[PDB]
Amino acid sequence: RPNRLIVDEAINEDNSVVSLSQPKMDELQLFRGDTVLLKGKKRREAVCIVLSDDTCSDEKIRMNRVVRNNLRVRLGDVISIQPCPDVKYGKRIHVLPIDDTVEGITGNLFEVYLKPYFLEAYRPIRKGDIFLVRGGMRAVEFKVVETDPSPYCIVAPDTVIHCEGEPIKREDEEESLNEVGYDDIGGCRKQLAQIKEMVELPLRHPALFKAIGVKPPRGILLYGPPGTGKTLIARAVANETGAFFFLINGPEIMSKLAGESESNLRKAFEEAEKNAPAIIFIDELDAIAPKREKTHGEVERRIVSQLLTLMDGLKQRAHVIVMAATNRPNSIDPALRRFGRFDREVDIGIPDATGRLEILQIHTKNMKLADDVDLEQVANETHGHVGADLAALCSEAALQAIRKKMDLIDLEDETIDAEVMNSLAVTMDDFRWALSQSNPSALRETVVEVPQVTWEDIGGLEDVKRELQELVQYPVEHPDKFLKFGMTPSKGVLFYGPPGCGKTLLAKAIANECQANFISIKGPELLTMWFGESEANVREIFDKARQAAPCVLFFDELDSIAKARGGNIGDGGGAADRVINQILTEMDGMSTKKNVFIIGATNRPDIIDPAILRPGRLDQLIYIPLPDEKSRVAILKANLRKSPVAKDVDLEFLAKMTNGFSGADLTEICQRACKLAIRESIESEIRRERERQTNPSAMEVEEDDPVPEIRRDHFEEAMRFARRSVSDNDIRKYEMFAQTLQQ
Amino acid sequence: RPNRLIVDEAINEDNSVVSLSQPKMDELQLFRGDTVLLKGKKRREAVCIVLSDDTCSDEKIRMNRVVRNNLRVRLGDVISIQPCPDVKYGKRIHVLPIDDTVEGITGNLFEVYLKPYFLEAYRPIRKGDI
Ligand SMILES: Nc1ncnc2c1ncn2[C@@H]1O[C@H](COP(=O)(O)OP(=O)(O)O)[C@@H](O)[C@H]1O
Ligand SMILES: Nc1ncnc2c1ncn2[C@@H]1O[C@H](COP(=O)(O)OP(=O)(O)O)[C@@H](O)[C@H]1O
Repeated sequence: RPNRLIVDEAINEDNSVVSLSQPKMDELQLFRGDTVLLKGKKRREAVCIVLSDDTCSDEKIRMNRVVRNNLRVRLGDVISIQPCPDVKYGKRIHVLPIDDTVEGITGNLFEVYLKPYFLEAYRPIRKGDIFLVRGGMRAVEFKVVETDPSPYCIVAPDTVIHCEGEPIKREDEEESLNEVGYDDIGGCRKQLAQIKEMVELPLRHPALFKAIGVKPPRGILLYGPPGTGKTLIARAVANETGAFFFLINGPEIMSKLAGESESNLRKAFEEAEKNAPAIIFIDELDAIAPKREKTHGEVERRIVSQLLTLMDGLKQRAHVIVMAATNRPNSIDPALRRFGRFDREVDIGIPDATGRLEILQIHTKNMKLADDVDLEQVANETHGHVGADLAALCSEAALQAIRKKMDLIDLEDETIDAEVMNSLAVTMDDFRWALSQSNPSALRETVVEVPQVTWEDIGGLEDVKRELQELVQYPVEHPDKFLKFGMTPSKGVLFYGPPGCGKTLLAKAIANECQANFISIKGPELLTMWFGESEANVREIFDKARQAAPCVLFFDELDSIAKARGGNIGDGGGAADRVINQILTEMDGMSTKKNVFIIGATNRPDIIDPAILRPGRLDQLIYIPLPDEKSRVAILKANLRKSPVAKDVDLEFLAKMTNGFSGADLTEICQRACKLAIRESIESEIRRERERQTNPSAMEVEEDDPVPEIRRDHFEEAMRFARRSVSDNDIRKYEMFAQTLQQ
Repeated sequence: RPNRLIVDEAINEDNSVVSLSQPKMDELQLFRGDTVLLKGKKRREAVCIVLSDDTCSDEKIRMNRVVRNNLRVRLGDVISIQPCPDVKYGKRIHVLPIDDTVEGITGNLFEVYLKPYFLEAYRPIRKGDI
């Protein structure tokens, strides 16, 4: 490609001149005084006059700073140059000065600057061009916004110009089409990777894709909670690849006037057809295309059918990609899912802890933070937040810093503007306040994320860990052996044992080891979904588990069904069987292709419905015994991290003494010890408090407060309240059931 | 300039009271009951009587609504305060009610309103105020 050209410094200072080398000049067949089109980054064009220069190298183009600013490039970049012999002479232009160039001028710009520069100049101009004018003592900056014809015109003696108007701002707010590259997205690595994978080819290289003869995608759905940054993803992709991003808003299209709404939508599609590889973004799709039964009037049906027709009318045409955003996948009319229409579904989920840290790191860029910010805990204590909430949090933190500072009787002379932000910072207290006065918007949304509990957190249980890593790790890492040998891997494991032995810890540990998502369905929700809603909820939870593979779906307190079934009511039995039967039907519909692992946990195995325990469904049964000896020491050490452990004492004898104790009792003892220590510390502090009030000026020197003396005596007093969580007969029942299992 | 102060909401609802902190009185040698001269925006002017109050901050001045509208300033702005000891007892006063406040009274306003309000008050006034 003999069009790519690296940039270089220019010799002459004229605005509309670039120096070209003779070999390229003859190669490209250019002549003196001609006009060419210069294309740079961020979709910027430029018109110039080609000039010859032997000094400039072939690979380098000599060009000045004004054109570099106009094209938004820098030294060492690449700019393509194309001949432009079809330039049309202009007839009228509009020129306006920038805001920060006419301070205290108060004169007519037509004769002082415009007339000397534009006489016999023949300088072509284009929209968006920023150029500098040198005159008496100030460098006047001018902006050309209107021309005829547009955007190509040439200054001629028989032309009329006008410079009457208010001094326009620098670039107003036109930062979106220059900003929001890939540097402005955090915590969306996989989704962004998929979008880049499946969109780069149809937008970057259309000719090759046409030549191949393969159908491109024609629709992509981005569904997620509001404020997670979907339109920002679309804007970033369109602005990066290079296209004609053309946004359509839902509500504005809806209520235009009576029956003329579809005319605007058709005009939008027609405009996008004519104007090169472009991306059409439809926002709030559910607002215009809800479910068919939901619609009551007739205009809505007309709008939906018009959208469907215009979608099916995209056969070949050009390289147009349609992207839509919606809140809930089932809220869209199911007719908008056939092949040819929206078919590819991408899920933008709530950010996780690392995602929250990345978002916070991105946003806190203009602010000059103090040397006390440790955003790790600030991120990890904000579960249930989206991007917009974090942006609002940063804004409120800055405003609260202003509040704690104030313009102290500072007369607002506009002089105190730059030292406002360049004197201040942020401290923990501001962010803690903002967190306190915050309104999370996620709350009740199922969280999909890799848990952080490792094998070290649990203690002992070597055989059970071995069995789980056997049943989970091998089929995913060495599937070739299973395929060649011809076996079906197991699909479910059921944990049964006395309560509080650490089943969910083990499930989260294996989820962390496998590096797969985790979804927890607790007992209360399962019991709730009896009364009505016995089909939907199960449907979307299984669908979400499937689509985000790999994952380890967890069902806790599975016996609660028949536990609530038995009693003085006997009315949830139909609800019980319907819930269990949707569970069973969805479980049998699984396919081995997706690595979806089901784990159920219960503490009363004698009551579970026997239909579950069949091949294909949950089959393997693993028994979790009570911790013993080394397990007790391991769990005591695991609970013994804290910040204030001091040097402390041995833990062996504590494990030796307790016999018939589960994890709940040990955690209870650990909490009791810390409670006693804190009570002692606070009463000592209060003693110091009223002894200072008794004796003023007694402790003018800042004597050290009592240390974290977590003493043996405090532990021995606290754990004195030792409770036996589990009875004894339950162990016999469990062991009898286990012996019944073995034959 | 340690003379100006920022206006603030007050608690005393009398028309001729202001609330200053004791350090302000210590700095400006301000007693209790003296006559102070208040300058504000639009070149408006009024006089008042200084009263002690510890609730307000040192940089903050508390003042009621009638004086605030007299000075043509809103809360959050700045005013200039100084001692004004050259005031002496007046001789004659000419007062006239506003049109859209006396619709349907038709009585001796002197015995009804002015006599109790001006009684044993020693309220300083300046021409043009309301
Ligand atoms: N990396 C990011 N992830 C999610 N949201 C972000 C990110 N960076 C910025 N945002 C926020 O997203 C907002 C724009 O997204 P928005 O228009 O709310 O999407 P939608 O309209 O789909 O909710 C911006 O105001 C910005 O504060
Ligand atoms: N390996 C272990 N052995 C015993 N107890 C543990 C172990 N690991 C963690 N624990 C403690 O036991 C508790 C387990 O509670 P949980 O597993 O939620 O109850 P359940 O066992 O009924 O699901 C946790 O609070 C944890 O601190």
